[PDB]
Parts: sequence; C-alpha cells; structure tokens
Amino acid sequence: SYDYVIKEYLNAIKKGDITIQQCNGDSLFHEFKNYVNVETLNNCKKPLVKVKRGDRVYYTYYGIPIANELWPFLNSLVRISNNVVNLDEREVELAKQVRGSVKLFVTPDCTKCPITAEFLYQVSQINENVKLEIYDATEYEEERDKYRVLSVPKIIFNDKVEIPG
Repeated sequence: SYDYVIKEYLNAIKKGDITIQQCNGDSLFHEFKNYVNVETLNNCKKPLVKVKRGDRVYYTYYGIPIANELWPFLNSLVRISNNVVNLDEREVELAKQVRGSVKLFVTPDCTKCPITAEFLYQVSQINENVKLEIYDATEYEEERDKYRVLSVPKIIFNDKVEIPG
C-alpha cells in the first residue's frame, strides 16, 4: 500500500502550498489530501494530475504516476514545496536556456524513465519558460503514436518529431 510512503514524503511539506489537480485517480489521491490540497477535476476521459504552487503549473502528468513513477513524483512534490533543486550549477544554467514545449513519454515497465522524469521535474522548477508534460504512453496511445514513440523514455521538444535523414 502507498499510505506510509505518502505520509513519509508529504507529512512535513504540509506547511507549504503545493496543490494537486487530478482526475480519474481518486482512490490514490484521496490519501494525498491528508497532506496537501487536492482539487478533483471534472469530465476527464483519461486520468491526469497537475502539480501547482499558487497559479503556477509545474507540469501535467497524463496517466497516473504509480509503480516506478511514484517515487520521482513524490520527490518532485517535496522539492517544489521547499523550492530546492539538486541539479548541479552547470546543468541549471543550461536548463534555463530551454524554451517551449517539452513532452516526456514513459511507461511503467521502464528502467530509465524515472531517471528522466526526475531530471525534467527539476528543469520545470528552474525554468518557467518550459511547459513540461509527461505522458504514460500505455494510457495515452494516440499521443504516443502522434509523436512516433516506440521505446521510452523519449523526449519531444517543440512538438517536433526528429526523423533521421
């Protein structure tokens, strides 16, 4: 069960103002409500969760961040709520240069996906000019195919599908 880990990560950050907007993942997020503000959106055909602090949207995860995506997801909540980033100074400077849409496709059965999500969650913290969206490719199959995604993790920048040659 996820109750203990959710408490261990979120009980402290209770003093912050992290806000999660979600839909179709009620049974998971009902527990988060014990620690952070949770808004449940209406009329969703597929699940999603948006992470905000005030009016700022840090990212939207299309699917439900469970299995190996839960740890990075909880970590991002704590980092955002405490306004801390762990990327080194060079990565930070470099990350601040990016602009526009950044879409990361993942699936649960994916070893390198959590590593990439964690890295991008931190980039979304450092750079408000980036619009980060994460997609569970098994759930959002149309999006996966639109961007010609086969293996994951796969990052798409500025909605551009890069095709060799």
